Amino acid sequence: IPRFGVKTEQEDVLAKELEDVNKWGLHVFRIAELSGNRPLTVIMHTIFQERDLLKTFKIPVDTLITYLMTLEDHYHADVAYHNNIHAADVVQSTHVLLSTPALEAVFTDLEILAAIFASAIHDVDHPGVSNQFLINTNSELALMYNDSSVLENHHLAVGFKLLQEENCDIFQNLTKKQRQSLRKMVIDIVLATDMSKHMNLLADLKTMVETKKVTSSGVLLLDNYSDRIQVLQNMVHCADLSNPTKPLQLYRQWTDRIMEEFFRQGDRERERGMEISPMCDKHNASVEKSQVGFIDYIVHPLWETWADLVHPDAQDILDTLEDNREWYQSTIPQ
Amino acid sequence: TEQEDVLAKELEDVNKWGLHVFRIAELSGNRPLTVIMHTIFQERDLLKTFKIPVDTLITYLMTLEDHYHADVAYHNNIHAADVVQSTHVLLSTPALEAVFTDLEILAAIFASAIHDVDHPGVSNQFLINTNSELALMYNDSSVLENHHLAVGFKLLQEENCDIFQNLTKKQRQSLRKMVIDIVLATDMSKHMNLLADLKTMVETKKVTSSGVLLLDNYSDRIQVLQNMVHCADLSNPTKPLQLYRQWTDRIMEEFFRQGDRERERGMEISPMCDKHNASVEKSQVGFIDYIVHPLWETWADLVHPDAQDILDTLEDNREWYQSTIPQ
Amino acid sequence: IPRFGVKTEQEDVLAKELEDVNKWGLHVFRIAELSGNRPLTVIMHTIFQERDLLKTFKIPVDTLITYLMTLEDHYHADVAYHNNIHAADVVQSTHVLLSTPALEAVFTDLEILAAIFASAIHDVDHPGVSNQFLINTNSELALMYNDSSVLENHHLAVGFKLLQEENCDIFQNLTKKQRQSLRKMVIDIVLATDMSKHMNLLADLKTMVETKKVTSSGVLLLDNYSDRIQVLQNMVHCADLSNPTKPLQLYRQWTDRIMEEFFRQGDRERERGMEISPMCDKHNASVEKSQVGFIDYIVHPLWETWADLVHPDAQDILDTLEDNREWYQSTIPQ
Amino acid sequence: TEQEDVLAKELEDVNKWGLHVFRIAELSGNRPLTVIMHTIFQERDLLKTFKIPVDTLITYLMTLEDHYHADVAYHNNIHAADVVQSTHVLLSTPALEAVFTDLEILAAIFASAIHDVDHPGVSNQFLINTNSELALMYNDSSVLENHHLAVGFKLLQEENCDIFQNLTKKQRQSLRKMVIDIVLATDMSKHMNLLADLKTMVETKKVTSSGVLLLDNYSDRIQVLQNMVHCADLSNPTKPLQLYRQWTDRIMEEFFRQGDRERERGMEISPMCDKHNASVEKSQVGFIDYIVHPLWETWADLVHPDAQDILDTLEDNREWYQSTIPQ
Ligand SMILES: [O-][n+]1cccc(C[C@@H](c2ccc(OC(F)F)c(OC3CC3)c2)c2ncc(C(O)(C(F)(F)F)C(F)(F)F)s2)c1
Ligand SMILES: [O-][n+]1cccc(C[C@@H](c2ccc(OC(F)F)c(OC3CC3)c2)c2ncc(C(O)(C(F)(F)F)C(F)(F)F)s2)c1
Ligand SMILES: [O-][n+]1cccc(C[C@@H](c2ccc(OC(F)F)c(OC3CC3)c2)c2ncc(C(O)(C(F)(F)F)C(F)(F)F)s2)c1
Ligand SMILES: [O-][n+]1cccc(C[C@@H](c2ccc(OC(F)F)c(OC3CC3)c2)c2ncc(C(O)(C(F)(F)F)C(F)(F)F)s2)c1
Ligand SMILES: [Mg+2]
Ligand SMILES: [Mg+2]
Ligand SMILES: [Mg+2]
Ligand SMILES: [Mg+2]
Ligand SMILES: [Zn+2]
Ligand SMILES: [Zn+2]
Ligand SMILES: [Zn+2]
Ligand SMILES: [Zn+2]
Repeated sequence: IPRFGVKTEQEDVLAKELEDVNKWGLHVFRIAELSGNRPLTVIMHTIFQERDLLKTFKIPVDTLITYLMTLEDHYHADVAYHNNIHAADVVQSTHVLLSTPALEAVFTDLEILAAIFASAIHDVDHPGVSNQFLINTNSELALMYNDSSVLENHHLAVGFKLLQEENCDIFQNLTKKQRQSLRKMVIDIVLATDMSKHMNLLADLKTMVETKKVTSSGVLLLDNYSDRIQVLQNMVHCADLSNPTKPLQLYRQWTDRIMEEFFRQGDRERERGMEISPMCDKHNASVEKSQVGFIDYIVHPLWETWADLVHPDAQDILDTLEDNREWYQSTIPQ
Repeated sequence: TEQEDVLAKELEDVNKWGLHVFRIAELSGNRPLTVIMHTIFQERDLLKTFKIPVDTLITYLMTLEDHYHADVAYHNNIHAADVVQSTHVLLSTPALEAVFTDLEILAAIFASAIHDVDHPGVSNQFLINTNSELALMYNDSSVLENHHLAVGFKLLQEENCDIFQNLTKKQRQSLRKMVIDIVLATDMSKHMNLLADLKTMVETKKVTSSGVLLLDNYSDRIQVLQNMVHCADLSNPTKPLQLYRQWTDRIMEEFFRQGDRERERGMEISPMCDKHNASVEKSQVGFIDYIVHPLWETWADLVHPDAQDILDTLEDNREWYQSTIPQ
Repeated sequence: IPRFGVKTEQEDVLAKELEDVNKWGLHVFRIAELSGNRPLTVIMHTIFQERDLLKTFKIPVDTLITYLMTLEDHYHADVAYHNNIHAADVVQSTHVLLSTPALEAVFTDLEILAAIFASAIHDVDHPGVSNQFLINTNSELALMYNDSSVLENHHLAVGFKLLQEENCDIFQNLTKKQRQSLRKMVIDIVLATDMSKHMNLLADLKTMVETKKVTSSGVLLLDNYSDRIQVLQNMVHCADLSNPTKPLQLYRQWTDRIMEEFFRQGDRERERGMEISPMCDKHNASVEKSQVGFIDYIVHPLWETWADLVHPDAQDILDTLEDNREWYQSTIPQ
Repeated sequence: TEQEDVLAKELEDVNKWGLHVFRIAELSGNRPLTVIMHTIFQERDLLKTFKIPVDTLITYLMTLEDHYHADVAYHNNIHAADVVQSTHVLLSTPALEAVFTDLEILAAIFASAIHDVDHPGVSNQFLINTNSELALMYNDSSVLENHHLAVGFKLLQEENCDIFQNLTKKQRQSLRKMVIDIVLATDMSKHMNLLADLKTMVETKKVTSSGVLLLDNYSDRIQVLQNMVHCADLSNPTKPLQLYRQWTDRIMEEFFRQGDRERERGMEISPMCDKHNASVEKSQVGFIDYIVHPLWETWADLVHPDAQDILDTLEDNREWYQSTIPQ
């Protein structure tokens, strides 16, 4: 019943912040505070209303909100980076990428719903530790998933399982064919968020750029499921790795959070007498140098390629990335 | 190791009722369950007795502690540490000197450590009402309690975590049964009938030629251990007021958060979970009058009279809250 | 399965057999054969139609059939006794007991649905081995359910979980109120099928018969949930232990099956160097003596008490039981 | 006795392609996986090398065999015993002599033993289409294959079933990875790529000073092991005609049962699963021509001329079934 799916007297200020939902650089942390730590719920609701997804897929509003609160509730409040705010941020970022001029009218409502839903559940129930940590401790999770994309497989399973809780099935009115297509796309997208698949994804993105085709309109031509799903996988992957491309003020908050999470894993590994994972040793860390390297070897190569695919739609994003790259470089203790 | 001195000194009270469990949490860097459990195992020489390699014990303790939710106000690793330490004290009670075997002692302490592991901070009914996977798995029956048990045992399977690797098959079988029995008894839905048998036992109470309580059959020995851990789980109001108020603050925060969740979901708000219509003080007095005092009064009878100081503290605490009940 | 809209020869014969669905002693085995091993699906369907349960609870017919076949599919065809035929028999038996004159107009449609649904899923996915066998082998099932009513808890979990497969939620149209009540009653009933609960269950039944109340009609009076569910638990429990009360021809087929299942467990326990459970040693067995003891110590005491509760409705059932008891008795070799 | 000797006499062909596995199934009281595995373990001296207590091996084997479905026509304990035995023979081929370590041998054999455990007798697609809990768990990806691994590993935890209890952490970590890699490769959705990489290796075939195959990295090594088990899994058509025919009747019966289930549920009937419109003989020839022969031809190329007889038996059977095609 509430205007943003969540009760809030600061609804005025919250409403104002949400006006930037279509903009790169939304004040997601402010929205998290104003919504009473319900950024995923309010942002998803706003986006669904904005894209008219409730009517298009006959999703009852109470069901949508119940599912969103349930999903958000399963992101860990104690985890510094992989929590509901990161989830809300990836959802909103994907939302903007989907609206890029170069992709206008390219994707169907079902593909849009898939990319957005995938973004929302992509890190649900994340414990704050890597796949390797879960594997080396012989966790029940790694056992169930045979050490392959353990967390990613788990995020998907949880995201879908929650649809079964009371009044949570937001896809109850989709046909069997829509549900099967939606389910396959969502799975393909989330499994692509595993960094072990980064290089092959990027390689394929580049190949697409090299043989890039556009329709009579000025938009990208995507013929087969293979090319369509590949763009969606890279889009959500880009959103997941979009932190360095956001206004510095936001970027630095993300860096502080992921570092806090990395160090916590590092402390746990140390306690258990395990080899400390890269960048997880608070006693031997180089936050700034690590951000520069992160940009140079991962983020920039990816976004430069994405920028080429949708040229010149993402020039400003690429420019921000570079300005941010320099800032961290300039703060490296000599 | 500057603080390593404060922690060590603080731990000197591991045998005293009223340990500064919260200070220990901070000093140990939020590892009260691990530190306290380790101290007690060393103290009771449990590692040698059951040949538990030290590295295996600590790895399991950290693993168990890691599965308690840091974001939950009351049902976290601190509560777990508190219940273990309290069980440890109740075990050392005079009236039970040399009564229980080292395996029964291990069981009571182990059960205490894992009794609330992976608690989500919401009640069984909330899990049931939402059709949660946990409730579906356990058929809405002692949902969380069954889960705590399953998780506690399952974690023994992680790398270098099997602390019972050197127990015999017979020992494992007996330990497993006792633990299950003890933890399932922590379900408040078992409280009443649990208390009845505790009274009935105090009525026909018998003593050995040593002045120590006489426990024959499994049924009686397990019932005593069950109530012992149950008393430890409901020992908050018996601790010095200062610790007690911190526990009340914590449980109320947890309750209110559940109520906030129920409200935003359009669900009926659970008793005492509505922050807009609460009676914190009145609920504590009712909690003491109808549950905690009747329970501890009886335990104080069974182990008469080493628990006298505990019961007197309880009654003083009740009066204090009573005096704070709004007009 | 039909043709040109008319029944096939087999279907017609099956239909004729189902005419005895309201009678004690249905040829359930012939029905299993005639239905292509779908006794549970056909008997449940016949009963739902007969009691107008589809309209009452707005259960779409295709959803009911799909769920029934799915549920039946999860009973093990390789298990001699605890299979879909046993399930179908308990369902049909419960169905007959529900119609006893002494209980006319006593239970609500929801309570009737609960008793029948509970009967249908009460042994689903039964492995053919006892709880103790599962406990002694440290099976995953035993681990999950803490060695407590392991199989009974599993039967319920599976029965409910299957409602989540494609087009299987037969309760999709019930209100949350109806669903919570149905679920609680179903759970209470199935958990009551654990033999460990037999004695206390019988004690409470005797107690009820002592304080038994009636009305202007020879109908029983059940004031609260406690007495209503108690009667329902014992009813299904009686149905589960009704083999000895059936005509000898049927009773003997059940005895052969339970003995085969027992001996199979015994052989597995012997293979493994485990102590052979009571009556599971095919080399040291007393089939006749065991059936006599089964009747004297469990079955007769239970049905005698139930007969009292609904006197004289169960007179013929009791008489049949006693005749069968005498037959097995006279069969004991000296 | 008699049936005991007949069995022991049959087990003598354990190292030969064409073992009378069905006869062994009958003679052992439906314990083909257990007796054949144990025999092979003795034959390779695996109990000694890895210090596997015999009671633990027999207990695990019976347990694993117990988790294969007796009511499933093809994917049951007999198929598992067969794939195990076939892999055992393929491991002894001359071209591979002295190549694999004992752990890699164990991996290939263990993987073979558990590769289809708890198979329901229906395809991944059927499980996905019905929204089964299994498919939800594994995200519709290699659902059954992932499940077989999970169950095979989980069963080591039952009472006295951990046949790897004496392996070092290093051995366990390596064995686990290899087994996972091998079993996941048995998913037919990976056939094409597997055959491609195999052919590539056949073209860049690096022999050794002993004429045996040369495998540097873990990648080449596992690739051969994965393809070996895959070949074993798809070896029915290369066995003596009397065996091959029994396998065909079984897979057809399993396919038809799935088809009847799909039909009764109003689902599209899967390829070759419609008993009312089938071409058994025709389908076998197609299976040999597009998958089995292409795979074994490449394998024979890798171990040339080691599998010449196996390959010839295949072409032979192919012609038998072909001539069986009515017109
Ligand atoms: O697992 N995972 C999937 C998606 C995203 C993320 C967070 C994501 C990430 C997001 C924001 C980050 O910082 C900032 F943008 F907030 C950040 O900082 C660090 C790499 C140094 C990392 C990572 N991408 C690759 C990561 C690796 O550790 C790498 F070595 F490449 F750096 C990995 F996993 F590839 F080995 S971590 C983590
Ligand atoms: O479920 N559960 C099991 C063991 C312990 C606890 C916490 C335990 C508890 C612990 C410390 C408490 O306060 C303070 F001692 F810290 C406390 O305060 C409240 C009753 C008002 C409650 C409870 N025992 C019974 C509880 C009930 O909600 C009751 F209605 F009785 F109050 C219940 F569950 F019985 F209905 S809650 C909760
Ligand atoms: O576990 N379980 C629950 C419900 C029903 C059944 C089958 C059920 C049963 C059903 C038909 C039987 O025979 C015939 F009626 F088909 C039958 O024969 C045997 C007791 C010897 C037993 C049993 N009820 C109690 C059983 C016990 O093994 C007993 F010791 F009493 F015999 C038990 F479990 F009580 F120890 S088994 C089994
Ligand atoms: O799923 N699966 C994994 C491993 C082995 C098997 C049995 C295995 C198989 C084994 C023995 C068979 O017959 C006989 F050798 F026993 C047999 O007959 C059929 C192809 C028609 C099939 C299959 N391999 C590929 C199969 C396909 O259905 C194909 F379309 F190719 F025929 C699949 F899955 F590729 F689409 S089935 C099945
Ligand atoms: Mg992720
Ligand atoms: Mg608890
Ligand atoms: Mg049963
Ligand atoms: Mg397979
Ligand atoms: Zn992410
Ligand atoms: Zn507790
Ligand atoms: Zn039954
Ligand atoms: Zn196979």
